[PDB]
Amino acid sequence: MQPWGRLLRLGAEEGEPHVLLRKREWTIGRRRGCDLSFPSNKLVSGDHCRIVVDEKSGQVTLEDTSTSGTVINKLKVVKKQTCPLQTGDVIYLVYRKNEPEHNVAYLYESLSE
Amino acid sequence: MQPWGRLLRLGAEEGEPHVLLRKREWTIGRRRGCDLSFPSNKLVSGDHCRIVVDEKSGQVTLEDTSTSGTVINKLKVVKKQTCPLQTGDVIYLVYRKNEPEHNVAYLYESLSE
Repeated sequence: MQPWGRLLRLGAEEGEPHVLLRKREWTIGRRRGCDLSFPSNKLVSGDHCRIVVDEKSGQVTLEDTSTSGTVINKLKVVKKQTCPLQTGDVIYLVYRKNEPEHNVAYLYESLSE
Repeated sequence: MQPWGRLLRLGAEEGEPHVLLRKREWTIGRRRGCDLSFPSNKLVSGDHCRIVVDEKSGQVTLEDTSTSGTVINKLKVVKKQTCPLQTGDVIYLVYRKNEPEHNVAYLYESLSE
């Protein structure tokens, strides 16, 4: 299969090693048989999560199979629907991928927790 | 009602003005009657989105009622379920609010689009 994605350790430069995702079901965990494992990290489950690519649509999905869970930083597009808000979130009333100068954004913070 | 939240323009210091959310249904748009309006911005709908607070549970929600839509930066916790992935997302295998030194994270990037 041809390379559909990759992982880079947060904060790494370009001259740093990256992880090539060349399968359909990439496993991550503490166990030895995982494609990406961390044998000495107890905060990571034996089978923590897997990243899968849809053969036809090309949609990539992550499935958590752990005790703790997995956290993802996303840029959710809300169109004519609902979405929960949480302290620390940032709301973009205007978001232009090609004209970032036009971005209009506000950080949301709760006055409780 | 007592202040449940607030908005701060992205990048502002602490000495900058913020928006106090003291209602139940805060409206944002281009129209004049919106609680927060941008009369001269054509990339913003007359009634773009509203932020609402659940009286009992305290859950805050944003509802988009626009032509374009609204973008939100979130930190989604995935536990024993599914979640779509997209270029630019960051995956935290380990995420400790109090011990950030233990964070284990990887930036995900697609090799297509």
